[PDB]
Amino acid sequence: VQLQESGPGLVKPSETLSLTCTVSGGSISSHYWSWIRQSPGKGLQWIGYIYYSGSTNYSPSLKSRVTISVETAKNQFSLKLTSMTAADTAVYYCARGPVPAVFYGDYRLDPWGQGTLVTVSSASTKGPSVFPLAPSSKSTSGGTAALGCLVKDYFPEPVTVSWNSGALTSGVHTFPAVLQSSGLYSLSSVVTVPSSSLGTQTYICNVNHKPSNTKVDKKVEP
Amino acid sequence: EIVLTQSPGTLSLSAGERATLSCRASQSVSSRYLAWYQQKPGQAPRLLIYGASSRATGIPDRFSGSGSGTDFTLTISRVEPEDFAVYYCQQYDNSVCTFGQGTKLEIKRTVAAPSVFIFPPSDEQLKSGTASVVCLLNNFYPREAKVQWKVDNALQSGNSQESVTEQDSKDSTYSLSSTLTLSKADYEKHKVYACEVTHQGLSSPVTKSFNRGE
Repeated sequence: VQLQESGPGLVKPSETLSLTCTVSGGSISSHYWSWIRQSPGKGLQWIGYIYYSGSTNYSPSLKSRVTISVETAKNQFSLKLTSMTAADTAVYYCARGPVPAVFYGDYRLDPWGQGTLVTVSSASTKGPSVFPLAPSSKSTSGGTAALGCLVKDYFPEPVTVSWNSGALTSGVHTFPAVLQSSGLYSLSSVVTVPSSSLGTQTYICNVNHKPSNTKVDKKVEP
Repeated sequence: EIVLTQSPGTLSLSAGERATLSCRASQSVSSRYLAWYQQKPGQAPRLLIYGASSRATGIPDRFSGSGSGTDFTLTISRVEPEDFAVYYCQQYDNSVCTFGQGTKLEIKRTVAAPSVFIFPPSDEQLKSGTASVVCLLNNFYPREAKVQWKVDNALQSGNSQESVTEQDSKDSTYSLSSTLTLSKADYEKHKVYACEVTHQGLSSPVTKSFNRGE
């Protein structure tokens, strides 16, 4: 049973957030469903849950603006948090539980979703600009060469980078984004590959910025 | 209500060593409400232990929970590089679910020297009117390192930014990026761009450079 939340990654201050979790391989009915969020570099805060039949239960601190809905006919359940502020910036996850379908039996949050980052800001969304980090003799050492992509000026977070459509995975390092003085993020993705394969093998980075719904594919050559 | 308190805040172990995580509750807790979670860098939490000592399907044997009442414990018999993560204990009570602060598991290992590479800015970026010189310090240990930018052999300030990855799942090393940012013009008025890396594992401070005419 897999869970997949979806929704905007950007919300203007004082506005309302709306996220929906879609279940696959399992059914909403019979189970409890929770929403959870994690502030950057901080702990997990349970938001609340909903029983397929309609019964809900929210945490005290949030309750006054939380609203969990279920849509048993689509196998989804949604969340709505009113009047968002920067304090509400976090990665929102959906998970089954924690009350078991079987009355006896233990309480646990499982399975979990992938999570979705929600940034509250008045700023506009901006797609990234991708430049190559070409393999030079200055990026070579023995049988290994370094190359990558430079993802500049995008907002808000996050950006995902993969190489050769997921085919290349080892020796890949995508750094944490850093906020430039311009108020825009930036990051680089590097991968170390065999120096001999630089003449033969083709290397392309796959940049994805869900927020601006932008996708770039850059060829990195010598 | 009830509060969970984890300890230590951070735990540093080498592969093989045993890990003992502690979770204490400001009140007695029925074992059926206590669960353990593992969360690896930029990835969703996952269940490890439920009912205080029951291991979740597919979880390695080295993981095991014990304890009761107010002192619960998570034990990793023999830590492995991939176990690098944050661990949380959660409880349910009074119609409310809550988590501990979590315990960060850091992996100790032998000193590894960083491999340094440097990347002149692309021509496409220069046509945009900005230059980004990227210096990379790949796979090293420990995390402490120093990188200075020297333009035409002159030390720079406030025009570069660093980013560091979290410990690698396999080799437990770090990687660092230092980006020097200049206007096309300022970049134009100079030629030798150098990256000087000072890491514990390097006998002598390493430098990687290039002349703006390659």
